[PDB]
Amino acid sequence: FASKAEEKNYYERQASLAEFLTWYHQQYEKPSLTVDMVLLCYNKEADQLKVLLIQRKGHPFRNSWALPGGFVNRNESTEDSVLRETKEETGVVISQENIEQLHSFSRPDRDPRGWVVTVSYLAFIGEEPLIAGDDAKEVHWFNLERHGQHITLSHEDVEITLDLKTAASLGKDTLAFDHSEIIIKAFNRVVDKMEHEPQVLQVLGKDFTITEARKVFAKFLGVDYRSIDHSNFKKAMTQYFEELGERPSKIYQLKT
Amino acid sequence: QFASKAEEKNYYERQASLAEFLTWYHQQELPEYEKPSLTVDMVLLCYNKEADQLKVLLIQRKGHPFRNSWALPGGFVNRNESTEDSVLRETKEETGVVISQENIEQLHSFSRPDRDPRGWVVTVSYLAFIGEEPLIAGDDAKEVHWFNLERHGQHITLSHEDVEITLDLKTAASLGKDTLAFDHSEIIIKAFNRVVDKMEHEPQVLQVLGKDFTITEARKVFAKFLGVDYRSIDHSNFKKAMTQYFEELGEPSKIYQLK
Repeated sequence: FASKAEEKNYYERQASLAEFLTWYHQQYEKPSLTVDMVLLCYNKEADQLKVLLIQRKGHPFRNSWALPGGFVNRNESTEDSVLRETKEETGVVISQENIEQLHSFSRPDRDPRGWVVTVSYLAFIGEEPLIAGDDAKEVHWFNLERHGQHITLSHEDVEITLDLKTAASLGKDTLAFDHSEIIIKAFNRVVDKMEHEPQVLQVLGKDFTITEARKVFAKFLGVDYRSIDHSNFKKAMTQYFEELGERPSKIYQLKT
Repeated sequence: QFASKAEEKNYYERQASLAEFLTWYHQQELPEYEKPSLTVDMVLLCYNKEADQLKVLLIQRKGHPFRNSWALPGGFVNRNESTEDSVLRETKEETGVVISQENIEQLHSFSRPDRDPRGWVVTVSYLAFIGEEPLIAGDDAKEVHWFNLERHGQHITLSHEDVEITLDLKTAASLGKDTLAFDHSEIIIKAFNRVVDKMEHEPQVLQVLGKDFTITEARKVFAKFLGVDYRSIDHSNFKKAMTQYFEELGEPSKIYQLK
């Protein structure tokens, strides 16, 4: 060959596949590839919808809260990495039945250290898992609630407020990277899906009563659960449930 | 000054401003690890009214991997570009079609570790509903065509001339003469099922109808995705269930746009 491409043209257009791949491997820039997870649980005893956050110790975004997540390994899909990273983080075994790919975040400077693309996922964890204390990391299941077009993620005196329409983060307590966009994407995804695909009810664990399911919907709607008519709820939603069994209240499971 | 490597790095992470963090950070010898190539692929759907034909744009690849196979248009994202920017640039370079950001939606990212014979390659796919534009091949496309797309039960067929690609809507199994490059059969099935899943409560797909439409046209689009005769979708029940997403004006039947 007389130069660079060339060369490029012969291997792509005339050579055999094997011959192409050999030349290809012997030699565009590449991003770091990660996953981030909006892990949702429900605490039946507090009647609280919760989402996991970890404070960064830790420039960039020192003292901002971040979603859990991590690097995708070469031999796994991002779905595989979510199952692995969630187990590492929380100790809970989920399957892909428990996750939903949300959106890929790729603003070239989203991480100012270098080129990092993330594939974000919602995952429904069941009951709130315990965290054994560790001063090396600030990690809590934050209460999640909604008022009108805003959501609040709180833990003690930490209060994070997000606009569901703009993704704007409104208080002194902040989220890292583009995690506020990820979190509202996840919230709005559940809101727009749940009436006709209530996967979100897996936050109730292995079974649920209709009233429990109504409480979950109320949290995402930003209303008092007493204001959701129980009967019209039951009627609309029961085509998605399978009766398990049970003074004793009737229990259900999602069908699939 | 420092002392140890450990002391230096947490002074910059934990004490320094962001500013100095970031000035210090970019001058460091960063440990190396494997990274994927990042690509984008685009599912362009239109609808011909006279023909009652859903169509999907495919290109015939001129270079390896999958030389001469039909494929979605797509390509490598550059470091200084979001995937959104990149898919719009690749679609234009490869097909001649100009779409705006507001008119694409991200569909799904495919990351199966062996989906590309080049090695670790991850794709962010996109979906858009557009007119049946004139097409011009870019250099890497031997041909570019609007393929006829038809649903038959749980299968869809993409056809152009003697090319025939038939996909199973539940397994992405490929039953036809021709086989899509890469994992593009999975991507087309994902796009097709996403529209079926969304159109009843978010009818963005009616964009293929071009800014105004009757209830009969909307029914005909819905039936092409459902794989039924439009006449089996009651006009009066459809008018009532869907109007909430509609506008427009009149008229000796009514014209609507999406709102």
